[PDB]
Amino acid sequence: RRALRLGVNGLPNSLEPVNAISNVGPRIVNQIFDTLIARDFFAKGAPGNAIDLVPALAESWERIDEKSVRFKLRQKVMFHDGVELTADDVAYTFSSERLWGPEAIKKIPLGKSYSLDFDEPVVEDKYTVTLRTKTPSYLIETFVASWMSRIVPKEYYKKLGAVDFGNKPVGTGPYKFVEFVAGDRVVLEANDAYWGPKPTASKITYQIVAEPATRVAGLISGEYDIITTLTPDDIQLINSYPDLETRGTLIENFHMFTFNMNQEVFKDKKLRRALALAVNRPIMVEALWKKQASIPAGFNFPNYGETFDPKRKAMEYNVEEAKRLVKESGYDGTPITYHTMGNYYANAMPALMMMIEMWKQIGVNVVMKTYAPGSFPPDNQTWMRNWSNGQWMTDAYATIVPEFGPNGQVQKRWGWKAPAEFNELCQKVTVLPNGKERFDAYNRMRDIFEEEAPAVILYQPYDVYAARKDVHWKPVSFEMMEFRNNLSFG
Ligand SMILES: CC(C)OP(=O)(O)O[C@@H]1[C@@H](O)[C@@H](O)CO[C@H]1O
Repeated sequence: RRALRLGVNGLPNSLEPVNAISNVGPRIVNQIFDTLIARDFFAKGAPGNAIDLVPALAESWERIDEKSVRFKLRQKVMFHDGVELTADDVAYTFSSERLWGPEAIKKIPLGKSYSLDFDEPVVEDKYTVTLRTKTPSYLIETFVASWMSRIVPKEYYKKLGAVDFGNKPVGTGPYKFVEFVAGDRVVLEANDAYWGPKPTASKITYQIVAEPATRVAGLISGEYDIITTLTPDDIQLINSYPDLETRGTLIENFHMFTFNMNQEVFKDKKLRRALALAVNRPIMVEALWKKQASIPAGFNFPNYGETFDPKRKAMEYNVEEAKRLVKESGYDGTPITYHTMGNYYANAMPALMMMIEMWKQIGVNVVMKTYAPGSFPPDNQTWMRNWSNGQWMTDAYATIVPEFGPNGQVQKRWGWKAPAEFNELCQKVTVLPNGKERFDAYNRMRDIFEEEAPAVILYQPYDVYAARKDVHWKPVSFEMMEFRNNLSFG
């Protein structure tokens, strides 16, 4: 077997699966760990976008009532160190101690904010575990299939603690941990004791190449088998090589810009709305995305299933209203900083360049401020910044409620004073089953989100990868890389 060489845009701060939730972490943690339920993106000849949920660590499951799901676990599944996976490891993964409890905030900072209203799991036997919520939740199944639910070994994790575990991870996944050199690489090796489809690569290296041009030239040399986070502008050149090709897809993620609402200038919605209303998304999608990216009609995505609104109108573009809103606001022409980690996000810097020009035209002077990976400045030194949200549920709950909800980081850390109505509907949607009331509540939340502008949705990026033709791997409609039955050589 060949050793897989990946030229990536970035690396996560940790390999602890919840702390690895980013654009850069899932592509690694998906190799080290498994979930109870997994998604088959390639079901029924789909091009890496199938919504099909299949058994993984749980061979079967059954919803008992409105707040509990019993899982029958796959037997004799071994962790990388030889310890057998039991219901105890599953219970610990979803425990108050490790995940959603008050003390857990020091280990997994976003654990509670991203979790459901969990109640302590129930271990029925060695291979039977019931996951439960304190209040009704029809989201247990989707949460279990998500990036929040990768199963950790209880004894090893507790022995090391969350911080040391994130630097020496042990999972059940197809690839085991070899090395993690921060700001350089993550090396993994084949787990030949894997319960599922056998690893096809002997080794996997995720090498940071922050500059996309250095990344492209890296594949042409070729120092890499696959390179990530490209732009549709890189397409024609890579494809001009007979042994190289681009591989891309629209992913279940949106790019955005957001605000530090603790800053005087961003406390009121006026300037935030003015900046939102001047964003010309169709020109950005032509100039930088060559029609490949997509513009959602608000905080509304097809993956939401029953909570997606297909009748919803597009987000407003109104330069004249934006101009008036700048005039009415307290803003005085003082340069506003916009923080970006270079091109961590595809087209981050070219996108900002276009917006600075759009904003200059409405009377807002915006300045780019670059920061190195891991060198993000203190919160009060930042005003505007770019971000992305992976839509991780087959439901509208994620990410409006975990990110923008009353217990979320946009309101708590970033100072968004959300209207009472918004927070009230967030509570109803978490608890209500699907229906007219729930559908309408999500639509009213979407209306408040656009009126308030705590963040401004830009587009669903078209995720562009490039690879050696002799490396057979197909992208998935999510911000991760899948190698299970989706990696071979020659
Ligand atoms: C830099 C990082 C933490 O942000 P990123 O856009 O890579 O990851 C987000 C994550 O913060 C969370 O909002 C869920 O979606 C991810 O894309």
